[PDB]
Amino acid sequence: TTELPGRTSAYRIAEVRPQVSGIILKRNFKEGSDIEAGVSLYQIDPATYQATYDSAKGDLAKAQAAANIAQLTVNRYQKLLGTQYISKQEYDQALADAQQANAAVTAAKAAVETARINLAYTKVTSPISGRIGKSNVTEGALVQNGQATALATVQQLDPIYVDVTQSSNDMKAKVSLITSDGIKFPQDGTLEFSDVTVDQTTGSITLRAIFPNPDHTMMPGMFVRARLE
Amino acid sequence: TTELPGRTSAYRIAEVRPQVSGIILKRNFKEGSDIEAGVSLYQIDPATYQATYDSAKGDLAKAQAAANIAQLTVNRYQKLLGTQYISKQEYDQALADAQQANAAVTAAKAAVETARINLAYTKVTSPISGRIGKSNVTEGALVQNGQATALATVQQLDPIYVDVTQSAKVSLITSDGIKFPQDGTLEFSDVTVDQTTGSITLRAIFPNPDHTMMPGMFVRARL
Repeated sequence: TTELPGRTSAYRIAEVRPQVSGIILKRNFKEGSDIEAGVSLYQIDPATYQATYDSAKGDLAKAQAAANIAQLTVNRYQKLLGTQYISKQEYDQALADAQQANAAVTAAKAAVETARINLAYTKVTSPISGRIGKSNVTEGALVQNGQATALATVQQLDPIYVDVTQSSNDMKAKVSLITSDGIKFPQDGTLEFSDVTVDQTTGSITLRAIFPNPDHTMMPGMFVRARLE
Repeated sequence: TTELPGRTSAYRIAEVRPQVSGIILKRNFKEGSDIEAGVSLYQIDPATYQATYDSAKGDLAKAQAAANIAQLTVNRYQKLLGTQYISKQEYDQALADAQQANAAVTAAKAAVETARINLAYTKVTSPISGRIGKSNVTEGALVQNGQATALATVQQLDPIYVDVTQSAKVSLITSDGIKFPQDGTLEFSDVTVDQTTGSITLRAIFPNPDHTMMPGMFVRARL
């Protein structure tokens, strides 16, 4: 039974950004809709990346063949050491070829994994579940890894925050809202943590309430009346 | 049941971009016309891209044939393994050579794919169906994979959004005062809250079968 001015704000915010460059093949969400973490939001055309993957896998296959063939000649030569039929320089040379082929195998495995992860990142996702806004990018757009502007922003809409203020002069714990000049939000909130924010110049106490928002009806950035029991 | 002003925006927009560099051989659309997704909008000169592909496929066949020879050798070794003492060495050699011939195949298939994928891109298309605007590029222009400016922009019209500003069946009044023949729907689902201001925004949706409605035109919605 004491009401204060309040602002709603998001519990979690994440920007949707590409980790790989290319062309946006498709947008998978409606703007302003509820989204789940890890779901494909945009598909970057994966054709060229799929290829780099198939290529790198083919360099691996050649390299493993080359390594296997050289490994077999090391074994042949090893069992002929000490006999009329081979020399230590010959074996040492076969050893060198093997090592050389093995290094190639090494580097090729690296190339495959690199190109595998680029392929996977062609489906662009959000780290959190929430309400996605407008898309800042049209379909068929050129996106670059590391570009300034985010493609979209998602805001976690369930547990919602409400920042509340009282003056120095003003001075289990229920909080509730009058949504917009009358009607009351049918959810009850509590204070999030045993902590405050105090203003330096003017003596002031800002509190934070946390409300469940399962019907996804509260939005952040809303001016709201808040009362505390 | 009164009035709340709105403006129409496109349901979908797509930029048309080349994913392969070369010369624009032909433009296949008239500017301002209605287009279908996946139809060739521009043809980039495919000559070199074709040559690579045909060439790559030639390699694959050769590689494939060599694998046939190596596989046949391994089969013989296998079949004689139930009857004769065969050197593990002569056998691991046959296997090792089959592995090698197969790897050349795996390599050659990817060269076909790489070439196939570029060739496909000589036909430039839009991912969505819609109204195409002016072309940003003339015929015979040099286009580059990854260039900044898009070749053209296409806007989906047939279902159109109407956005309205605030402080279920929905119907329209066009700029002239006449009413729109098919009416739309408003969802409490989709919203937007302009925090830079604290303003509300609802998105309405209307069929536009006759393409008469255009994006960016000032509208008068009813409820």
